[PDB]
Amino acid sequence: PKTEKGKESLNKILDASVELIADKGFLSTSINDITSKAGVAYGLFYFYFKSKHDILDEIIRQFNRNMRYYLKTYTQNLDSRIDVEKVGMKKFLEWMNENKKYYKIFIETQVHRPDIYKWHFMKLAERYTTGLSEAMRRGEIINVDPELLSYVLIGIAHMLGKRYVLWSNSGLTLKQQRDLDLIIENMLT
Amino acid sequence: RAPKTEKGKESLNKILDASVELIADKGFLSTSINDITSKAGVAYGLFYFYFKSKHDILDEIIRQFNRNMRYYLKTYTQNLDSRIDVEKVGMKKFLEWMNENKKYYKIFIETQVHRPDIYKWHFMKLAERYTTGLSEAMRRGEIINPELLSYVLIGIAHMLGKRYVLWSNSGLTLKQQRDLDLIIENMLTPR
Amino acid sequence: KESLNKILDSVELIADKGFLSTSINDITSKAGVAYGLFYFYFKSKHDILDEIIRQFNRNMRYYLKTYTQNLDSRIDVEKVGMKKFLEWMNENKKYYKIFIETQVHRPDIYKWHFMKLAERYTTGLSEAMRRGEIINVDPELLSYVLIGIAHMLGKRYVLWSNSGLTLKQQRDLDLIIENMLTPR
Amino acid sequence: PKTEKGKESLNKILDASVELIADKGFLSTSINDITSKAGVAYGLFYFYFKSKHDILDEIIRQFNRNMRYYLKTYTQNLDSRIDVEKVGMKKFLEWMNENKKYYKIFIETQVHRPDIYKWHFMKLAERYTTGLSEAMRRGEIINVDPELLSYVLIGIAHMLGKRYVLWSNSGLTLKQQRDLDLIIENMLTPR
Amino acid sequence: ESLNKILDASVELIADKGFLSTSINDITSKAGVAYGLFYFYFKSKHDILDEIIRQFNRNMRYYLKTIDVEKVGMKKFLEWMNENKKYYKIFIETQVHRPDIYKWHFMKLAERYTTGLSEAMRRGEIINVDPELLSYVLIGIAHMLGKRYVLWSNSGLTLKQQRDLDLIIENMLTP
Amino acid sequence: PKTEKGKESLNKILDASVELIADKGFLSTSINDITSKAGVAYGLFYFYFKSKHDILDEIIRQFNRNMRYYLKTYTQNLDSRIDVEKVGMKKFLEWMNENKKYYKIFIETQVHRPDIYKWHFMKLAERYTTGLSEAMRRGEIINVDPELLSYVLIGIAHMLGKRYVLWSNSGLTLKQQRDLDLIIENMLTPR
DNA sequence: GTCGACTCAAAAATCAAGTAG
DNA sequence: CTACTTGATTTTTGAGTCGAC
DNA sequence: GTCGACTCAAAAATCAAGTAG
DNA sequence: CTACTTGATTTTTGAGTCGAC
Repeated sequence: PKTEKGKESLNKILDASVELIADKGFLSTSINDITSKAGVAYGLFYFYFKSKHDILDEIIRQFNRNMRYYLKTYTQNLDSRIDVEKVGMKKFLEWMNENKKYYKIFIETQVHRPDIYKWHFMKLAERYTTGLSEAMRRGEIINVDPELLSYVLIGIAHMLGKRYVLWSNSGLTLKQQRDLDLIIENMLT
Repeated sequence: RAPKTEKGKESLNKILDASVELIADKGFLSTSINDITSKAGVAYGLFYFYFKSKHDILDEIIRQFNRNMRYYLKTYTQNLDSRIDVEKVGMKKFLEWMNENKKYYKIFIETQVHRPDIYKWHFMKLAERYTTGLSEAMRRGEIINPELLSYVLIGIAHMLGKRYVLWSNSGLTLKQQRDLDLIIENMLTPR
Repeated sequence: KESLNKILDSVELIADKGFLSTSINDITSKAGVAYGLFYFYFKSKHDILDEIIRQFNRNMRYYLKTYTQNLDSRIDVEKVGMKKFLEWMNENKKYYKIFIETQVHRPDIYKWHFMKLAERYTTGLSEAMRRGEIINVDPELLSYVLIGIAHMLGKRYVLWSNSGLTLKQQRDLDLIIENMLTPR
Repeated sequence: PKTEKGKESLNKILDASVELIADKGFLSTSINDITSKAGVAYGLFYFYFKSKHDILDEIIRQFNRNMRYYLKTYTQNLDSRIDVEKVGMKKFLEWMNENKKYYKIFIETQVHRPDIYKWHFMKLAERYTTGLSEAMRRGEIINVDPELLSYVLIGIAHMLGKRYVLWSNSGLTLKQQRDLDLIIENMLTPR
Repeated sequence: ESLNKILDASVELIADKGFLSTSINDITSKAGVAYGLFYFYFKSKHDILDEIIRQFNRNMRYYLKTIDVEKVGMKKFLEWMNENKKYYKIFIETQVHRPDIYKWHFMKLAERYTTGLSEAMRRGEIINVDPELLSYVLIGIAHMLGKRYVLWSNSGLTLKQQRDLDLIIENMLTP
Repeated sequence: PKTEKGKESLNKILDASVELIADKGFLSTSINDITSKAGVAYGLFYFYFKSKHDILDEIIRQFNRNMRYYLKTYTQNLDSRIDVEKVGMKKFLEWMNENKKYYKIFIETQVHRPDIYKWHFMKLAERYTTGLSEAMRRGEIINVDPELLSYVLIGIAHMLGKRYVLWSNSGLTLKQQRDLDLIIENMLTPR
């Protein structure tokens, strides 16, 4: 990972892996299938990665960092948490629609590496707990358990991403977009 | 698919029950039609007399589980003091039901992979029978503004069962139990 | 070669529940082998009997002829031969139980076993008879008499009851073989 | 069996079964094959019989009775056990050719109804033992385990019945009949 | 079937890409067979080339068992080369990999040419020159025209250039 | 290159590369092998050259220019195209007897850089085609296709260059030298 | 017989860290 | 009333096949 | 060579719906 | 400042191996 070319090649393999696993799955994807996509040598996969299941771990970790950083970009504004959660919900549906064909990796994760599947949620919840408890003491949001509410807010985003993002190409209507914002505002008094 | 004689209904159930325990224990792949029919104590071919494909057993396993969860939740909600108290124990007893049906979640994981259409159906039928319950509750003025509200409440139950019932294997504390009802109260009463 | 041997070990199943009640699923499951792998090694369910009875004929004729190979009087050959048969058949209870299944499922093999066994018997019997060792009778008829006695006591005292023959009973049988074959 | 018409029709089904099972085999014969030959309704078989296997149990119980009676007929005259056995053996092989059908079915039994197969030899040996043992006390035949001798004689009859009655329509030549008469004489006559 | 499935994919890939630019991974995937299945049949990657070359030498000997002769036999060689495209391309690769086979092939092609050439010189059919040289002139002409008009281009020669080639053969052989 | 001191080290690499690639082949030749032969630092090779494969491109560029100029010396000052080919052929073979190592690397090119290999024959044909078309109308050489006759002349040169130069080293005898000229003369005589 | 993951000795390409002119 | 009779409907049965890894 | 879903050609059981005695 | 130099260091290569069905 030291050299600029070194970190480039690692990203050639990783971006090749996400396309194949999202199309044919983990089982069907061979190391040859990956390196041939990346246009690199066969043994180069084993230079950057320990084994085949280790690519999924690194795929999930990037499909967490790249999401959380994207959401933190649109939530650097107003000190009020209700405003943070108002944008953080709609922009999550915007990002999931961009990475629509990339949810099939999670299905393949719950099968082959289910431990790193639990990790994505627990790490997302960890940054939704410490960041939520800040606004809690500030009396902006409800004084309850911070960890408990994190899963409630994630669970809503998860289910919406299933129905309006994955199970429908149409998405959300303007009236429903407004309706959603009040639901967030209501359970934060 | 073919329910005429009570013996046919008996044999279909011998198959369906064996499938439920086997898929839960070792998954859809590791379970063979021989495993299903041997445990059921019926002819190998008999599985095909009632089920077109091996995949079609997941369809009827989900249907039976969905209907039995819908009845379990319909039982504890028909008496309650308006919609605000309906979602109060509707969520509460779902987390109790999920610990009773802890072993049989392995099936629902497989569903998302092998038969994702009946996985999609599970939520869409539950949402269709939730929307009717919310449309006439807004008509009374008990709860705030339709279909979107159904999925939101589903996702709360879905994720809490995933974490506090499945992963933690302990449950919810008395403190956290009370905290839940407040989220329900604040989300339905216009504050 | 282990996979074919895993399949063949079939013997346990057919001897206990019988050829009919034994399925390919039963055989392949017990063997811890794929259903289809049975058909890679065997043409049909019936072909397994042929291969089992192939081993059964080999195991027997080799063991049974080891003790009769040197004795003086043919009466002593039969007295011992009978004892060594009932002894072998207790050691190979499974293989015989499968051989019994043949009379319905592969009758041509069953009929052949007895006929080929009669040929080995008649050969030696006709010989000693002409010498004056054995009663002068039809060598083929007497051959089936001793084959019948062996098969019946094998059924009753080995298969139908795991016990066997008592030392007292063994002497009684030895007397029966002697009395019958010794010319007056 | 309450009516005389009932007993009449049962025999129609029974006789066709004997004729068919003997000819084509137990597996090859269907209930339709029996009822059509019998010239009766398909379902009528089930009015008199529990299952296809249950008809074997009745065919063998008649086979045991009819053979035991025929053999009692000729063995009653002689009051010399060696002569009783000499005749009984010939008379058995005679009855065998006369009842090839019934005996051919008895062979199938060892695989389809092994319980009644074992039963026949056991019932036959029990009646044989008490007869031989009494004749041993009279000092007519050798003093050996009577049960053992019962099976020795039974096994001879059975095997000769296979080779010289089933496997070949020929039978025993006068030389072979005389030779067999000697084998039984030499074997039972004490020295 | 598996061993033959390999060779078909193996020949088609080594022809287009070349021995080095073709990996066992490329071969097995084109053949629709497991990676390890290659090593079950062939003990080495060098060994599969030996067999393709051994197969090519069989096809060459079969053709070699058959003034105007050098005119038609020239066009018949290029017609054979177009039908054996993939196999000749693998033979060109031998020059670097196993140079002994490349040298021997041309040397044996010279022997058969020379003996048949020296008989026509005596008869007065063709002009008196070195028989070893004249043969290599005809060999080189074939190898070059086949390299350009058959191997480097899928097109061909055309009846316009076909007649022009016979005019080249005639002029250099008839005085 | 910039300095005459720097350009001095570029030729130290090239004149060491030629000596190794022609001897033990491109594959067996390493950068550590080249740099050590040049008596320089490892990386210095990459300072003057893009990649290992690019050294082949420069060596063949020099090989192409050196031959184009050497043959020009003896053919530039001529009138008859038939005689241009006669001199051109003999001096081509004379050049390779001196430059054996340079042609050996051109053989390695077919396998490692077939792009520059196919370019050489395609550009050598372009020099011939232009020169032939001028002599076609002048009545010097025979009336055929210019591209066809270009490769024909190339093929005779290429083949002889392997057999009498690379494989034997013995070269052509004075009888063979004269016999060859007769072939080229006969070929291009418009009869 | 079939499979596809993982090893390993080579030798490329690339640096940080210097010195010449 | 019970005792037989009917055939079409229904359920049952493994062995053998098939394309896949 | 190894794997397991799936077809298939019969059958055995049923049972409503009757007729005989 | 630029042009050149140095060699350990980091990356790449794809054949051959490895168990396991």
